[PDB]
Amino acid sequence: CKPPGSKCSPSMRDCCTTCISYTKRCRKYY
Repeated sequence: CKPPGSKCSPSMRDCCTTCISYTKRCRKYY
């Protein structure tokens, strides 16, 4: 998974947390 702050794909949610569909970045922890 992609670490927080990474760039991601919105419908893949391939981040370790969540993928911000607006910013295309990986969500914070909380």
